[PDB]
Amino acid sequence: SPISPIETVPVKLKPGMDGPKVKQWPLTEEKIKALVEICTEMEKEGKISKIGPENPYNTPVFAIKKKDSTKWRKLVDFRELNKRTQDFWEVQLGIPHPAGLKKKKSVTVLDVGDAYFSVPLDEDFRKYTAFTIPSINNETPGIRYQYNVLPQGWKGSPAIFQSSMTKILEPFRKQNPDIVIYQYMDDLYVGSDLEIGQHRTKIEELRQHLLRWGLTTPDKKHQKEPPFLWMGYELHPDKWTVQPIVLPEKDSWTVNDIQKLVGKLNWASQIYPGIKVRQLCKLLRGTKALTEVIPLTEEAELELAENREILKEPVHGVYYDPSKDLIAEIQKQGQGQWTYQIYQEPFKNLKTGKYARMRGAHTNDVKQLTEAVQKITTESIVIWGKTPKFKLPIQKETWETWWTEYWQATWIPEWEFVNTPPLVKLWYQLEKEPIVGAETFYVDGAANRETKLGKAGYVTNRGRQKVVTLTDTTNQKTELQAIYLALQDSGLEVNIVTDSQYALGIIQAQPDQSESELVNQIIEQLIKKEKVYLAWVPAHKGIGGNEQVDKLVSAGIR
Amino acid sequence: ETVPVKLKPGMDGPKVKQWPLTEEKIKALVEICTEMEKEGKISKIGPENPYNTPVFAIKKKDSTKWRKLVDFRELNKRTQDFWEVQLGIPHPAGLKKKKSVTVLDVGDAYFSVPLDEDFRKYTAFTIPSINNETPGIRYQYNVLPQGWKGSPAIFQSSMTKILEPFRKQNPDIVIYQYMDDLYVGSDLEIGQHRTKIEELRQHLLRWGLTGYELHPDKWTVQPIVLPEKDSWTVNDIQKLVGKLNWASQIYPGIKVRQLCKLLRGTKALTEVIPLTEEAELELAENREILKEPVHGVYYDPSKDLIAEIQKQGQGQWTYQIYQEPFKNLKTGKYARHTNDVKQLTEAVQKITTESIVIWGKTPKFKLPIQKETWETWWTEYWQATWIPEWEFVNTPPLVKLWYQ
Ligand SMILES: N#Cc1cc(Cl)cc(Oc2cc(OCc3n[nH]c4ccccc34)ccc2Cl)c1
Repeated sequence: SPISPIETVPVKLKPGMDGPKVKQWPLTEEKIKALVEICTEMEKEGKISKIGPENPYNTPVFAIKKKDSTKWRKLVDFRELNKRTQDFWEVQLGIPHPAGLKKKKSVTVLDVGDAYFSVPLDEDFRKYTAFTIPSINNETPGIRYQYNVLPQGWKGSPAIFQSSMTKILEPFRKQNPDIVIYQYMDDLYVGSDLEIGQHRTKIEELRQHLLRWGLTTPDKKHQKEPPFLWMGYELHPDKWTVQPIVLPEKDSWTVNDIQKLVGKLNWASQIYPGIKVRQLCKLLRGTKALTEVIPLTEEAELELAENREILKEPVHGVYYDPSKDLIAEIQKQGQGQWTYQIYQEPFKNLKTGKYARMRGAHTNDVKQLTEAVQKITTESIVIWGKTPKFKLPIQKETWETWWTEYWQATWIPEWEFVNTPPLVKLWYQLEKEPIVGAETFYVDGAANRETKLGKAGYVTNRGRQKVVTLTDTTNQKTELQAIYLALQDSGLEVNIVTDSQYALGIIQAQPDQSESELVNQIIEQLIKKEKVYLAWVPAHKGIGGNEQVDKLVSAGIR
Repeated sequence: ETVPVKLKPGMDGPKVKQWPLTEEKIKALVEICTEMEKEGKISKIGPENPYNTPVFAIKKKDSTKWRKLVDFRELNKRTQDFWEVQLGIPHPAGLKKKKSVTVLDVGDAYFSVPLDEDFRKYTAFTIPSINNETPGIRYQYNVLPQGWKGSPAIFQSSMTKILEPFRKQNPDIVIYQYMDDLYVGSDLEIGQHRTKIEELRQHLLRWGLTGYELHPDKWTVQPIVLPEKDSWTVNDIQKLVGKLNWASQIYPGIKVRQLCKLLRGTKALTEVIPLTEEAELELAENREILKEPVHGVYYDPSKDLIAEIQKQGQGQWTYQIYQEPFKNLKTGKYARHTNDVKQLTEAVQKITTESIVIWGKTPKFKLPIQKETWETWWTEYWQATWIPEWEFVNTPPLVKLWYQ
């Protein structure tokens, strides 16, 4: 195979470090033989060169057989050389998403054959790649060799090959602006809008140009045909989709079966709208062993089923027309679960997906909706280089109200409300002013760091008063408990003064769901009310009713 | 003949990730680097260069032309010994006192000066492709890069020469150089000021180099403001003693006892209460107290500056600059087709530029936003040639009001 005439990438070892010098284990006669056969051939083809014992470096060599077959493969353990080799630039920092591919008249995939071996290695670095084929036991000094090409398993090969292929293509890319070439690993994906003629021809001017540079590629008849089964996808000429998803019918599900399941599902989620995975996921929580069978929860039984239906029948995605806009639609599936679809032309999706994440311990749909919009915005820039227009299940009035009053800067790009229940709303609002003729509850809560014992209570201006003991709490827990009491013993309207910025902050944010059951009951109470006012005062400041509940709940506690 | 740059020992080049860019900004950037390459300012690079600094495309202030903005925040940190304790540019306390200060871009002065061959790698950056069609276009500088704090450190000598005549002839004009910009202060009539600036631009013009009016001296207070009123409520007192309480610790000698005893027993919030005059003595002493500086708070050059920003509402934002929590060096308010991000961006730059003028150093921002939101959007409104450091926080429910 040709060995590219191209320039060399100067490679250097890591500062203050020297090349490797690892001792060779002695191998059996059958192995020393194989390596001698393999090595001479490599040397013949210019891939490796024979050297002396003046080269102090060394990597261990090994030879494996053939699972089923009877051929020998030589394995070079470049661990120590890799640990001494300089760091390179990150090859590709992402991979093309089908939905970002533009429709092209004709596309031919071109895999370079023997990629690494078709490209040279910095003359002055070749020395560190020295290895030895041990002699029959101890006698006779080994047969030393070194690389002239990019070795397999070495830190810099993927990086240097890519660079070379980039440099080797630049020329062609100038005299062919209308031609698209996708560089992925050691593949080339070519697409143009010319008729088959100038195409099957241009591809040839390509393969050839590739060859003057030591790079061989498959010729027609050997070139693959659509649908391309690339990276878990199916690349048809007019659509795309994930490769066939097979949901394993089972009797008992082990941790490892659910895990694989969740993954097939998530992958499927890129084009099959409505894929849910929270119930299946909850099982994995704390998980026993890999082989430990887990009984399918009934919600999980119900999720898996809904999923099976979605998967029944095939769904496909379309490609990207750069002239049309991008429309992103979001929907609330429930339990902090969102699902979105991206299309240019109404209902012909380029791609789908889902958002779950619990950002914070207490959140609401408004906060979640805008977190998903941002996650989608980023996604779009990545794939299409531009952000979509949104259609959200949130009333423009709700959005305004919330954004306006929230302490934090929030900003949704261009959007439009779409009536697709469930609709996003706020389950309650805290009054800005104190409710006249409404019982003022002065709440409070304490907890002993030593005994972990707590006390939560309140004193109203209406004469009422209460105190409750808690067994394994914290101040935070007692202070929230205190507000819960006030909300319980108070009726449709109240004013509540606390000295808990913590509780304040939590509630002032209009949370509609929390990891805390307490916070959940409070929410439930806040939604019941007709009007609630909640204020804060400093603690241990002789503030009226305040100093009163303190003594009440401080008794015994502290 | 280049000056040599050495990274701060036991630490190496920046390997910062590159944010996804929009097609529009990517093309704008390709055109730019294509020209820079020609002019020989930058050079394409090989995989054997593991470094990276993010690069963005901005539009500037009222400009139709795209401009390149390299985020050398990391490279800056890793070179702090060079540009700070070795080749530093002294900051003049005179600046903040001038009636008028004008800001000029000077970043073009650097492309005429070459960068130490051995430092070049550290200036690597990438122009990303879309949907990862291809490998990004890797580049590295051959000349002093704009945005890098080592640039004005090096150019210092040449700048000193370029300005000698002008300075000699206007001993009452202060010219400070912070990164890509030139700060020129004077107490002249606006017209004589504007005139000297144009005169200063000409000198600049004879060496290649090719304003925006600030008025520092008119940069005043923003004391914690206590309400004046007729007929008080339990609530208002509560709010008052809470705001006054928090005003303490930072403010020396704030009294609340009087106001407190009026709140005795457990009364309704709506209930109205007559203010005992001594209480007014407190409001008086506090109000008077609040209307002054702090006392005991001084700027320490060896300390980072910090800036907190609070979204108040209706296009208003408050902010404080300090080094030690509650020891405010300065506080103020920025007031606004503007959205939350646009507005917040505008505050960040406003505050920063003042910091550059007052202390000749930028604060580290604590932004009341989502790291993700801010990150995707901030560039649509950035106009500065620099970027301050920033972390994200969740504003404290009270602090926002105590500062309104
Ligand atoms: N393997 C692989 C493989 C993997 C990748 Cl990432 C890309 C690729 O080539 C393309 C696909 C395109 O998108 C869809 C398309 N347009 N025309 C087609 C004809 C047949 C099949 C798909 C298409 C458009 C252009 C090209 Cl360069 C092939």
